[PDB]
Amino acid sequence: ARYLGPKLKLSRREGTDLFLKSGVRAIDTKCKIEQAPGQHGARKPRLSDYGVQLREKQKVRRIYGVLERQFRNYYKEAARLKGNTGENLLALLEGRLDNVVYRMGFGATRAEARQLVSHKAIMVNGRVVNIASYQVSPNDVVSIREKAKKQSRVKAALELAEQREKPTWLEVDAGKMEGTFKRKPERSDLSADINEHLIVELYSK
Amino acid sequence: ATVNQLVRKPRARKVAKSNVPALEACPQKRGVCTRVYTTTPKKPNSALRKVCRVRLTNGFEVTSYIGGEGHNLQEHSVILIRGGRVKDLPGVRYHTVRGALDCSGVKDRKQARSKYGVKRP
Amino acid sequence: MVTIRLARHGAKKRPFYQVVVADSRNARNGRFIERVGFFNPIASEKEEGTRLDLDRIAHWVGQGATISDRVAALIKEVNKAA
Amino acid sequence: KIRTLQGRVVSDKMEKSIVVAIERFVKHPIYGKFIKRTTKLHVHDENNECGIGDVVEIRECRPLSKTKSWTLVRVVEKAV
Amino acid sequence: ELQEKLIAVNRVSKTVKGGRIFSFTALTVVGDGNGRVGFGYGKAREVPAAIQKAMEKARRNMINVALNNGTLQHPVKGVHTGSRVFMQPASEGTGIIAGGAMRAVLEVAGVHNVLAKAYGSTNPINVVRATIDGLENMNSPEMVAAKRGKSVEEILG
Amino acid sequence: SMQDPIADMLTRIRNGQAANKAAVTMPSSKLKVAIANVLKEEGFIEDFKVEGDTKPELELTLKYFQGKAVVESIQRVSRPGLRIYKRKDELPKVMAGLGIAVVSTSKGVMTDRAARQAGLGGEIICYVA
RNA sequence: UAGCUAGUAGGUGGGGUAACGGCUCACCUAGGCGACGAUCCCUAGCUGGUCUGAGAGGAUGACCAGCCACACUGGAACUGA
RNA sequence: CCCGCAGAAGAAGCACCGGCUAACUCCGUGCCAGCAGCCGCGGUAAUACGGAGGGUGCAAGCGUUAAUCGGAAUUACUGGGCGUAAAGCGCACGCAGGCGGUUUGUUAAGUCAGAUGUGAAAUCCCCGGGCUCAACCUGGGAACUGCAUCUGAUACUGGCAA
Ligand SMILES: [Mg+2]
Ligand SMILES: [Mg+2]
Ligand SMILES: [Mg+2]
Ligand SMILES: [Mg+2]
Ligand SMILES: [Mg+2]
Ligand SMILES: [Mg+2]
Ligand SMILES: [Mg+2]
Ligand SMILES: [Mg+2]
Ligand SMILES: [Mg+2]
Ligand SMILES: [Mg+2]
Ligand SMILES: [Mg+2]
Ligand SMILES: [Mg+2]
Ligand SMILES: [Mg+2]
Ligand SMILES: [Mg+2]
Ligand SMILES: [Mg+2]
Ligand SMILES: [Mg+2]
Ligand SMILES: [Mg+2]
Ligand SMILES: [Mg+2]
Ligand SMILES: [Mg+2]
Ligand SMILES: [Mg+2]
Ligand SMILES: [Mg+2]
Ligand SMILES: [Mg+2]
Ligand SMILES: [Mg+2]
Ligand SMILES: [Mg+2]
Ligand SMILES: [Mg+2]
Ligand SMILES: [Mg+2]
Ligand SMILES: [Mg+2]
Ligand SMILES: [Mg+2]
Ligand SMILES: [Mg+2]
Ligand SMILES: [Mg+2]
Ligand SMILES: [Mg+2]
Ligand SMILES: [Mg+2]
Ligand SMILES: [Mg+2]
Ligand SMILES: [Mg+2]
Ligand SMILES: [Mg+2]
Ligand SMILES: [Mg+2]
Ligand SMILES: [Mg+2]
Ligand SMILES: [Mg+2]
Ligand SMILES: [Mg+2]
Ligand SMILES: [Mg+2]
Ligand SMILES: [Mg+2]
Ligand SMILES: [Mg+2]
Ligand SMILES: [Mg+2]
Ligand SMILES: [Mg+2]
Ligand SMILES: [Mg+2]
Ligand SMILES: [Mg+2]
Ligand SMILES: [Mg+2]
Ligand SMILES: [Mg+2]
Ligand SMILES: [Mg+2]
Ligand SMILES: [Mg+2]
Ligand SMILES: [Mg+2]
Ligand SMILES: [Mg+2]
Ligand SMILES: [Mg+2]
Ligand SMILES: [Mg+2]
Ligand SMILES: [Mg+2]
Ligand SMILES: [Mg+2]
Ligand SMILES: [Mg+2]
Ligand SMILES: [Mg+2]
Ligand SMILES: [Mg+2]
Ligand SMILES: [Mg+2]
Ligand SMILES: [Mg+2]
Ligand SMILES: [Mg+2]
Ligand SMILES: [Mg+2]
Ligand SMILES: [Mg+2]
Ligand SMILES: [Mg+2]
Ligand SMILES: [Mg+2]
Ligand SMILES: [Mg+2]
Ligand SMILES: [Mg+2]
Ligand SMILES: [Mg+2]
Ligand SMILES: [Mg+2]
Ligand SMILES: [Mg+2]
Ligand SMILES: [Mg+2]
Ligand SMILES: [Mg+2]
Ligand SMILES: [Mg+2]
Ligand SMILES: [Mg+2]
Ligand SMILES: [Mg+2]
Ligand SMILES: [Mg+2]
Ligand SMILES: [Mg+2]
Ligand SMILES: [Mg+2]
Ligand SMILES: [Mg+2]
Ligand SMILES: [Mg+2]
Ligand SMILES: [Mg+2]
Ligand SMILES: [Mg+2]
Ligand SMILES: [Mg+2]
Ligand SMILES: [Mg+2]
Ligand SMILES: [Mg+2]
Ligand SMILES: [Mg+2]
Ligand SMILES: [Mg+2]
Ligand SMILES: [Mg+2]
Ligand SMILES: [Mg+2]
Ligand SMILES: [Mg+2]
Ligand SMILES: [Mg+2]
Ligand SMILES: [Mg+2]
Repeated sequence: ARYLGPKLKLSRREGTDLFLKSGVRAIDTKCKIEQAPGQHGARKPRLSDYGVQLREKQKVRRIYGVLERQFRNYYKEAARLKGNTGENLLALLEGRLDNVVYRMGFGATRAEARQLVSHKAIMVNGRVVNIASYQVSPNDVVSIREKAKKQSRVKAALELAEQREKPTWLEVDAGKMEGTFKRKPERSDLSADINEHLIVELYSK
Repeated sequence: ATVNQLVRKPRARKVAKSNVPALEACPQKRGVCTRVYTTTPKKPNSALRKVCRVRLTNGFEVTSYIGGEGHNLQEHSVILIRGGRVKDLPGVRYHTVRGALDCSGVKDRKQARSKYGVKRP
Repeated sequence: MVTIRLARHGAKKRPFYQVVVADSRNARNGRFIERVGFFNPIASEKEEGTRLDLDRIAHWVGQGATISDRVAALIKEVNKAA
Repeated sequence: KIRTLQGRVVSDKMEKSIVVAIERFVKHPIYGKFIKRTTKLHVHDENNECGIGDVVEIRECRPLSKTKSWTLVRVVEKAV
Repeated sequence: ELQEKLIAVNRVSKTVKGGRIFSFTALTVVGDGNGRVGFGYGKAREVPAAIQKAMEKARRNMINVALNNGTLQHPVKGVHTGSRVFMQPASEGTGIIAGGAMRAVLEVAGVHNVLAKAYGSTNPINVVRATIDGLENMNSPEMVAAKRGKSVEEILG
Repeated sequence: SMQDPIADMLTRIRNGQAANKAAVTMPSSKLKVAIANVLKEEGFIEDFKVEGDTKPELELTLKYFQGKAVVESIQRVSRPGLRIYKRKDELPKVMAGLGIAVVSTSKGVMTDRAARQAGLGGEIICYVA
């Protein structure tokens, strides 16, 4: 159901920073990033065309915290939906509640936001929600309940979100822990690094 | 070819025979087992491959390979058979399921133990 | 005898009745002449709840079709002037 | 109008009945070529009006034997 | 305007009195990503020397490809040796859904999204020629308009 | 032994263009003049005649733009061994609508483009790319 | 599997069927089906569909829905709309 | 379904890692023991066997087996062939059958167009809606590629003349 292993290991294998152990401090410099996936980390990979597709897929999964069964279901919805298949894959991932709760700044990491969603803290449109996979519809108002409001984990985690890029598609109040999801996320607004095309290539065959 | 020739005699679809006659699309089948014995393979190999004649329940009489190191099979002993050619012993086109029935698990395995029917350490 | 009765579809603990014109001898979910609206007991106060096409009811009740104990109550529920 | 069928006679040697072929030019489902398919019906007629080798109009009606549910309407283009 | 890439590398033998000497063959295709394509075979004793020899021939052996926006004009065949090769234009959506070797030549040419399939044999050399034979052949509406001497709109519309 | 005359016409055009030949003589017919005129009207062929009283010989005059011929490819679809009649909506479009398919419809012989707008289908004689 | 077929194929008349009919009789005629596959043999419930496929097709017909068939095996009628 | 309690507490495996195919070393063994979906690994320095470490891929599932289609344009109607690769009967005549030069007719069988009836509901598909989300249920639409009849069209094909 979840990964729950060594989290920074995933970042070295992938190479780039996945925001798995982003947390309170900004930059890590505490793993030998890039040049140590495992024991044989100095081994330069040949890396085939199937490889780069699989690496790109596993990167996007590990960032958002989704497994292949649920991830392959996002592709099947993305294909049936209008527009472009690549843009739909990532737009559906960004619409998850655990992802939105992270992007609002109610969680230092995405795993922290996931637990915060799961443990009856998060509440949207006057209704409590436990499901991390909850597809946040356009024009919504996610927030934290008054019992768990201003607890020790959230106030520190919200100060981290000032250093972050902060999305344009959503807005945060910051005083009373109240968020507002407005429009669907655009491609050019976020990332500008994770390739969608290669993930579409993995599943079409 | 020739559309009139096809109207008169349609495309006869190649009914490709199955590799493993166990019948009625069965995953596995019981076998009472007779003659447990060793046999030599084809050309580049050279070994003593462990194998047994299986008296299947439906009527058939087939040979099946005994995978892993060492076995408890002898004379009789009821065993379970799955499909799979060995590709070395010509004629042997089945495998004994290690773990099922009188066929025990392989002794002292760690890696790949669903294959070879061994429990945790 | 033709009769207007509920069909019972929907999930477990989550019923959804298709009110339908069928022969008395045919099974509940089985054969029918034509469906004529629906009923949802777990709908509550929202947009949709219960629909019942009253034009087709005149074609069957006017000729000679019985109305079941529950469907007769939904004709009273939909009302003539309320 | 009455739902008739044209058809050339195959034989009339039965006493008050006639067997009539109906050539229908349907196409082949798979291969798309048009086939010349045949439909031999048994047909009723009062007296020996029609002979061998001539076109005949035929109507569907009551069954009046084992086979022979079709019945004659009129004659068009007699035998050569 | 490089956009150069390698399809296949394949070692090939000669056999002489002494023994057998191995050389390597490359197969590179290059293009600007805007209607120019060029395969180059190239062979040499060593592997990396073969690909530079291939990349040199690929640049000079170039063919023009008149294509619509980021896709083909019409469904096109292009037979060569034992590779049939079929490829349909397709719409603004999708990506290049084609086989390896057949999609190296397509992506560097500048077609962003096409249907495609290699029937027959799928030898990397012959399928790359089979595509380029098709893409050279693949005429545009502006060419067809001038060819008959009628009108660009009356043909199209 | 000469079963399809229309296929034979379309070979003489095809083989004449391969040879780089100016004119293409052949026996005339009702269906020959109808197809030849449709090819002329759009602009594959550059003028033709039907010279003869008793034994008429319809000769075409093939068109060339560059060194290459104008008729890229031309093939029989509804051959006599297998007649092919397509419905209004199911009518084809050769080369994604920049080549024509000559189609014998109920209101005379015409192109596939004119058949769509006129509101009818028929026997698709030949694709012309 | 190349010929099968004598109530068999049709008529007139009587009986019988809720209803028409070789449904069944008596006589009369000599047919009828058959290479666009009868007869015989092996296999099979059928459809809406399911799965697959770019589509054509290929496979399949558990669950839900229609129709048929059968009820220990082989027969017959009684009762009844 | 809600609310209080107690404390990370009760809650992770099992495939694989020579190429196809994402991921490598070291010991043990020595064409033995064994592996193997295809090619193939093992003959004393094994990335392929067994263990160990390390990795990769899935994760309350995972693999193995069997079963169908796909890829297979490897029964090819869309879409293959038959000089030498599998494949022109040894060569004729010829009925049934398939196909048929050319111009007038003329019907309307095919063909085409239109129109009405029907193609049960579910299923599929699209826009909604309801279960905290999903699967699931569900409203409406489209569709059900069809078959029938009915009116027309005559270019083509058939028929019948000349
Ligand atoms: Mg799960
Ligand atoms: Mg799950
Ligand atoms: Mg595919
Ligand atoms: Mg063919
Ligand atoms: Mg009944
Ligand atoms: Mg109530
Ligand atoms: Mg009868
Ligand atoms: Mg010499
Ligand atoms: Mg091949
Ligand atoms: Mg004339
Ligand atoms: Mg004359
Ligand atoms: Mg004349
Ligand atoms: Mg009765
Ligand atoms: Mg279906
Ligand atoms: Mg599907
Ligand atoms: Mg599909
Ligand atoms: Mg296919
Ligand atoms: Mg079937
Ligand atoms: Mg069946
Ligand atoms: Mg089944
Ligand atoms: Mg059952
Ligand atoms: Mg059930
Ligand atoms: Mg049941
Ligand atoms: Mg049933
Ligand atoms: Mg019935
Ligand atoms: Mg019945
Ligand atoms: Mg019964
Ligand atoms: Mg019964
Ligand atoms: Mg019973
Ligand atoms: Mg009985
Ligand atoms: Mg009985
Ligand atoms: Mg009673
Ligand atoms: Mg009675
Ligand atoms: Mg009665
Ligand atoms: Mg604690
Ligand atoms: Mg613990
Ligand atoms: Mg030792
Ligand atoms: Mg030794
Ligand atoms: Mg030895
Ligand atoms: Mg030994
Ligand atoms: Mg192994
Ligand atoms: Mg070898
Ligand atoms: Mg050695
Ligand atoms: Mg060693
Ligand atoms: Mg090795
Ligand atoms: Mg291996
Ligand atoms: Mg090993
Ligand atoms: Mg090992
Ligand atoms: Mg690991
Ligand atoms: Mg591990
Ligand atoms: Mg499972
Ligand atoms: Mg499984
Ligand atoms: Mg299989
Ligand atoms: Mg196939
Ligand atoms: Mg196969
Ligand atoms: Mg072949
Ligand atoms: Mg030949
Ligand atoms: Mg030969
Ligand atoms: Mg030959
Ligand atoms: Mg010969
Ligand atoms: Mg002879
Ligand atoms: Mg003919
Ligand atoms: Mg003819
Ligand atoms: Mg003619
Ligand atoms: Mg003829
Ligand atoms: Mg003529
Ligand atoms: Mg005239
Ligand atoms: Mg006229
Ligand atoms: Mg006229
Ligand atoms: Mg007229
Ligand atoms: Mg008229
Ligand atoms: Mg007609
Ligand atoms: Mg008419
Ligand atoms: Mg008329
Ligand atoms: Mg018609
Ligand atoms: Mg029509
Ligand atoms: Mg119509
Ligand atoms: Mg329906
Ligand atoms: Mg379907
Ligand atoms: Mg919802
Ligand atoms: Mg909602
Ligand atoms: Mg619905
Ligand atoms: Mg509906
Ligand atoms: Mg509708
Ligand atoms: Mg339907
Ligand atoms: Mg249907
Ligand atoms: Mg219809
Ligand atoms: Mg009709
Ligand atoms: Mg009519
Ligand atoms: Mg009329
Ligand atoms: Mg005429
Ligand atoms: Mg004619
Ligand atoms: Mg005529």
